[PDB]
Amino acid sequence: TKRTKKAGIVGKYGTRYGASLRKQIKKMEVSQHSKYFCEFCGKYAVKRKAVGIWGCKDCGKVKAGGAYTLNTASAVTVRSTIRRLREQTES
Amino acid sequence: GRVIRAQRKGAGSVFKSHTHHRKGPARFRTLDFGERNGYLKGVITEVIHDPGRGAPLARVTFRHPFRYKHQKELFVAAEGMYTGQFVYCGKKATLMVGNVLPLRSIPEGAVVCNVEHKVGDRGVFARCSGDYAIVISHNPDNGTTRVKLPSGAKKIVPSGCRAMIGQVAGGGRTEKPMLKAGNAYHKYRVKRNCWPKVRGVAMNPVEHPHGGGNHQHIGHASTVRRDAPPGQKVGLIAARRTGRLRGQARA
Amino acid sequence: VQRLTYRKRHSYATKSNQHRVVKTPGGKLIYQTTKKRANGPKCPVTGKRIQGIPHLRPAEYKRSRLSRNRRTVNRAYGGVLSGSAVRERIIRAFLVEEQKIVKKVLKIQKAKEK
Amino acid sequence: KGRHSGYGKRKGTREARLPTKVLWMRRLRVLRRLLRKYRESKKIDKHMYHDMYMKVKGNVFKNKRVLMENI
Amino acid sequence: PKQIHEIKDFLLTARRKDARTVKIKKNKDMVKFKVRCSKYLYTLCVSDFEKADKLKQSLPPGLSVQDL
RNA sequence: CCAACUCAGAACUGGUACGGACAAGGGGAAUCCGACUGUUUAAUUAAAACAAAGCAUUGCGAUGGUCCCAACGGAUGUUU
RNA sequence: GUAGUAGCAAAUAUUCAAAUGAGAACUUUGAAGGCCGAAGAGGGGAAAGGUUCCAUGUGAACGGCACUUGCACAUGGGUUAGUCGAUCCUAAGGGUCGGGGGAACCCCGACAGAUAGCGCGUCGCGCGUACUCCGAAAGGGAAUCGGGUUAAAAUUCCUGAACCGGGACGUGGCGGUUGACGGCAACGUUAGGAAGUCCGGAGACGUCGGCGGGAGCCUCGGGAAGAGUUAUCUUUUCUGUUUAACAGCCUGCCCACCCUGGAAUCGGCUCAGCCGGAGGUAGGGUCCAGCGGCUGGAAGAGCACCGCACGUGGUGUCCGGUGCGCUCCCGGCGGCCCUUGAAAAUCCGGAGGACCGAAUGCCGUCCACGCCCGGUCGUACUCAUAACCGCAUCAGGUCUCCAAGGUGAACAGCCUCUGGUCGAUGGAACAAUGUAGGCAAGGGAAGUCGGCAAAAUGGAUCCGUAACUUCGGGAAAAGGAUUGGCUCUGAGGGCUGG
Ligand SMILES: [K+]
Ligand SMILES: [K+]
Ligand SMILES: [K+]
Ligand SMILES: [K+]
Ligand SMILES: [K+]
Ligand SMILES: [K+]
Ligand SMILES: [K+]
Ligand SMILES: [K+]
Ligand SMILES: [K+]
Ligand SMILES: [K+]
Ligand SMILES: [K+]
Ligand SMILES: [K+]
Ligand SMILES: [K+]
Ligand SMILES: [K+]
Ligand SMILES: [K+]
Ligand SMILES: [K+]
Ligand SMILES: [K+]
Ligand SMILES: [Mg+2]
Ligand SMILES: [Mg+2]
Ligand SMILES: [Mg+2]
Ligand SMILES: [Mg+2]
Ligand SMILES: [Mg+2]
Ligand SMILES: [Mg+2]
Ligand SMILES: [Mg+2]
Ligand SMILES: [Mg+2]
Ligand SMILES: [Mg+2]
Ligand SMILES: [Mg+2]
Ligand SMILES: [Mg+2]
Ligand SMILES: [Mg+2]
Ligand SMILES: [Mg+2]
Ligand SMILES: [Mg+2]
Ligand SMILES: [Mg+2]
Ligand SMILES: [Mg+2]
Ligand SMILES: [Mg+2]
Ligand SMILES: [Mg+2]
Ligand SMILES: [Mg+2]
Ligand SMILES: [Mg+2]
Ligand SMILES: [Mg+2]
Ligand SMILES: [Mg+2]
Ligand SMILES: [Mg+2]
Ligand SMILES: [Mg+2]
Ligand SMILES: [Mg+2]
Ligand SMILES: [Mg+2]
Ligand SMILES: [Mg+2]
Ligand SMILES: [Mg+2]
Ligand SMILES: [Mg+2]
Ligand SMILES: [Mg+2]
Ligand SMILES: [Mg+2]
Ligand SMILES: [Mg+2]
Ligand SMILES: [Mg+2]
Ligand SMILES: [Mg+2]
Ligand SMILES: [Mg+2]
Ligand SMILES: [Mg+2]
Ligand SMILES: [Mg+2]
Ligand SMILES: [Mg+2]
Ligand SMILES: [Mg+2]
Ligand SMILES: [Mg+2]
Ligand SMILES: [Mg+2]
Ligand SMILES: [Mg+2]
Ligand SMILES: [Mg+2]
Ligand SMILES: [Mg+2]
Ligand SMILES: [Mg+2]
Ligand SMILES: [Mg+2]
Ligand SMILES: [Mg+2]
Ligand SMILES: [Mg+2]
Ligand SMILES: [Mg+2]
Ligand SMILES: [Mg+2]
Ligand SMILES: [Mg+2]
Ligand SMILES: [Mg+2]
Ligand SMILES: [Mg+2]
Ligand SMILES: [Mg+2]
Ligand SMILES: [Mg+2]
Ligand SMILES: [Zn+2]
Repeated sequence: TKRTKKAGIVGKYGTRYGASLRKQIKKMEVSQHSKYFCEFCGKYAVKRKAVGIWGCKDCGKVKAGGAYTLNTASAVTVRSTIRRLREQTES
Repeated sequence: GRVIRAQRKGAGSVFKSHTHHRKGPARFRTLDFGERNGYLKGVITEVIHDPGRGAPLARVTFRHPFRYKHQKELFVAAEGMYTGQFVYCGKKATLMVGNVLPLRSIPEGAVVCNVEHKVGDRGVFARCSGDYAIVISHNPDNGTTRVKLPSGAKKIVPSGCRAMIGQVAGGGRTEKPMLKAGNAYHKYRVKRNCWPKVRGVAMNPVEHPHGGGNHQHIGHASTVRRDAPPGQKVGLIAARRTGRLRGQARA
Repeated sequence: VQRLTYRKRHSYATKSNQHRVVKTPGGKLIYQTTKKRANGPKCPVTGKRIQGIPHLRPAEYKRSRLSRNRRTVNRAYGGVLSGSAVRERIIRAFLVEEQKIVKKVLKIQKAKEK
Repeated sequence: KGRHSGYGKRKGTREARLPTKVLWMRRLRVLRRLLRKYRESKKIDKHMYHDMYMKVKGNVFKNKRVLMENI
Repeated sequence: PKQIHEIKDFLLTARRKDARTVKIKKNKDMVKFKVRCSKYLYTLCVSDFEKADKLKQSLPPGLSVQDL
């Protein structure tokens, strides 16, 4: 059954710290505890070891990523920015 | 009066950095002939956590240029690095995230981290998680480069200074609220003895300029001049302004 | 029921002060200190155990105290790398070396272009 | 024989006296054991074994008898 | 302590120059031949009582034989 | 053939006694203060005081900010 | 003077007989009645003490009454280690060379520098990054186990049986296709080249939760041995019924790994997960743990019981079951972190192959066996309501290990067994006042600054549960019902047999 209407994973904090802080932390609480797709082996077996460190259970590849997500928004932008610059120089 | 808290930190003692479990200094290779002229290939062996440091660190193994032995290194991990990846350091290394290149070979607009201030100092700039520097322009006549630092300041550095392509991994750490005193306790337990902080207005006059009074109040302007002697320099030091930063001030 | 005491002057339950209860031919219980658990050899990266070698304290591997067959594996990098790791390295060494030959020959054909 | 087991002789909660987790573990081990033997004896094919295995995990069969009758 | 399984092997170790003594232990279901050597006490078990007597008189002269 | 102890119900029965000793929340409607957990005047004050997460301001890009030192040097700094 | 006065009162408790003695409520023995009740008033150890340990004796003093007594006094005795520790290693840190400061005492501390030396040949070559220092009787760490023995010591003494680190050579074995053999493989076998250099691993690591395995304990039944109860009942109640290091062989947990094979009508699988064309299920293997099994050790020992003498002999020590049980150890998985939870000594393995024998006798050998060696210091005892500190034999303070049965959710409380103990100066009375513990008609906070104090509520099962709310709570809200004993009924399992 549906155990909580909306609290979800932040139900472990009970009635403490205020609703806004619980709402704010829910995004990162869900993301840092979720499985992520491994580009190397193709499995959803990537979990966070420590802040910024993400290791694949199956293939053993360890990747440096975001604090609470495997890929940050700026990480994607940097890769495209670097790729564009490399093509011009390597032309 | 007595020696205030701010003054007691300089003596060391109970305010020294907690470094028992730290993995060692994270820095580039020592500048040598291989990096100055060509490139040297390294392999990432593991990405590790360094207590007290948000950014992850990468262990890289290099072939020694002239000795029969392996050369171990500890780099600040860039976002996107992974174990088994080949990392190339030198003047002719390609522009890819993770490689270490001199600023002379990095085009304008690139994102870099762990930028050297002096050629061969092995990196002092943009080392914290999620931070980076942006190459602004090059000056072939002076042999210098313009970069934008994380604080938003523009600095001139010689073009020979090395920098790793990409941004520091682990970004977004400070967005998550701590929610608890205990979380702050664990954070600073592995950094230094600076937490918790007692407000000066809660102290007695003997130990802080803000102490005393039948009401908790500063009683004098909290902005103190630059040249105030130690023990008197508390509060907003050499404040150009105060109050909520509205308008162009908060730019 | 019979209650026991430490047989040494170590009065604190540290990891090195572990014990087991033994019943002697005299009909009484007594402690005997037991050595701590040992990991045994492991792979440099994956961390999996190296097969064919018992798990012992470092001093128990001493040549004078352990037969040679129990501390060796009859294969290249035996006791240091697993069989799978050795296989991966051999194929990598051969294939990478072959690719270098292709690169060398490829540039000779372009070098003569003139 | 069931003496001295009334409500007036109970001080701990039902969970304290016998945890619900213990009862659940016994039932799953009993039911999973029964399904394996029927599959081994070829009374049920793996297609039907899979259907029963997950239903047991779903709290459908409360004991060994009801599971047998449904099969 | 080590156990000798073959009577032939027991005789070979009984002729060692470091064999100090041999002791005969007669249980209710077998006879044990124990020879004290420099490093180990070797024991041989002989279930057949009659077969044990033959070995008893085959020991080398000069070796201290005792009955337990 | 061998099993351990959880649950449920019924009859009968005692001077309605039965969590029989032991064990073991009083409850409710509100106001003031502090969000909470934590800490505090060892030997008269445990609190509304301190701390706290959150919020905001200030200085500083190392030829630097803050601080220690008689001098030399040093702490923050295995830091950015 | 006060004054033979204040005072001796917490920790439940003593009684009878006899012995000894000038003298006994206080010593000793026996019997009875109680207490600590395994987070002990039991059995040890670390600090700290230092002879308080043991025997004998004792005029006085001291042990806040007394003493024949003793943690007092006097005389003498007592601490045995290659294996337990220190010793070794490094941690936070400490002490330093050179250098830099400083009138100097001193300050910084490998940071201003021709390091220490090491390795291999036989004095030469090679290597060589400024500490061969101190810092743990709880971190790391070469090796010892039963049985016996004293008035007082023991993993130290005795006996037996092992192991570790060194030194030296001999015999046999092994290899020469100069440096073994077997398996498709995971790997196996007891041996089975090698220098400088290089590489990895072990040592080596947080916390919480669930499962699984091992050991010890608890518990149930049967066999035999002794004891207790016996007017009645009781094939009954109680005590026990043992097996060390070490050596060999077997077993092969939970994982990991290998071979065959090629999977949707998807399958396998945990309490929970989760796994599979990056090769599942299935079939057959390898390896790893053990505080698992058998044998040796080893019944010759120990224990119990029955005899004979006043040392010596005999009998037995057996066969099963049970588990959300308890203590400890291990395995594997999962949760948690803006926290990711030592180092070094030491040991093992590996890459490389300079150099080296024999034409078969030399060389090599981490194999088996035999021979020799084992420093120094600590070790008694208390570890506390009397051996430490608090001026004391002070109701205070002081780290930690072992932990039975019943009731029960429970190392709660209450009672009991092992072990310990009745040590708190005693006797006679039963006024006031007091301290501690209670109860009380009718009223029910009228008492008082104030419900202070006390009373009432309390466990479990079923039902039921509002305002408000940050939607998580509030909540055990509130409110109501049930509860013993006895005799039954139903439901929930395991292992074998096609
Ligand atoms: K002062
Ligand atoms: K602090
Ligand atoms: K504060
Ligand atoms: K003030
Ligand atoms: K092996
Ligand atoms: K609390
Ligand atoms: K500074
Ligand atoms: K002590
Ligand atoms: K010694
Ligand atoms: K030590
Ligand atoms: K440790
Ligand atoms: K002994
Ligand atoms: K041993
Ligand atoms: K001793
Ligand atoms: K005391
Ligand atoms: K009275
Ligand atoms: K009143
Ligand atoms: Mg996989
Ligand atoms: Mg603050
Ligand atoms: Mg104040
Ligand atoms: Mg002042
Ligand atoms: Mg329970
Ligand atoms: Mg549950
Ligand atoms: Mg109001
Ligand atoms: Mg508060
Ligand atoms: Mg306090
Ligand atoms: Mg006070
Ligand atoms: Mg108070
Ligand atoms: Mg606010
Ligand atoms: Mg100065
Ligand atoms: Mg008086
Ligand atoms: Mg008194
Ligand atoms: Mg009296
Ligand atoms: Mg009393
Ligand atoms: Mg008395
Ligand atoms: Mg009591
Ligand atoms: Mg009692
Ligand atoms: Mg305990
Ligand atoms: Mg007296
Ligand atoms: Mg005495
Ligand atoms: Mg004396
Ligand atoms: Mg030792
Ligand atoms: Mg240090
Ligand atoms: Mg000094
Ligand atoms: Mg000097
Ligand atoms: Mg130096
Ligand atoms: Mg040393
Ligand atoms: Mg030392
Ligand atoms: Mg130790
Ligand atoms: Mg003793
Ligand atoms: Mg290691
Ligand atoms: Mg928890
Ligand atoms: Mg268990
Ligand atoms: Mg298989
Ligand atoms: Mg035997
Ligand atoms: Mg006997
Ligand atoms: Mg424990
Ligand atoms: Mg080799
Ligand atoms: Mg002693
Ligand atoms: Mg004693
Ligand atoms: Mg004690
Ligand atoms: Mg004193
Ligand atoms: Mg019970
Ligand atoms: Mg209890
Ligand atoms: Mg009344
Ligand atoms: Mg009344
Ligand atoms: Mg009333
Ligand atoms: Mg009134
Ligand atoms: Mg009145
Ligand atoms: Mg009033
Ligand atoms: Mg009250
Ligand atoms: Mg309420
Ligand atoms: Zn992967």
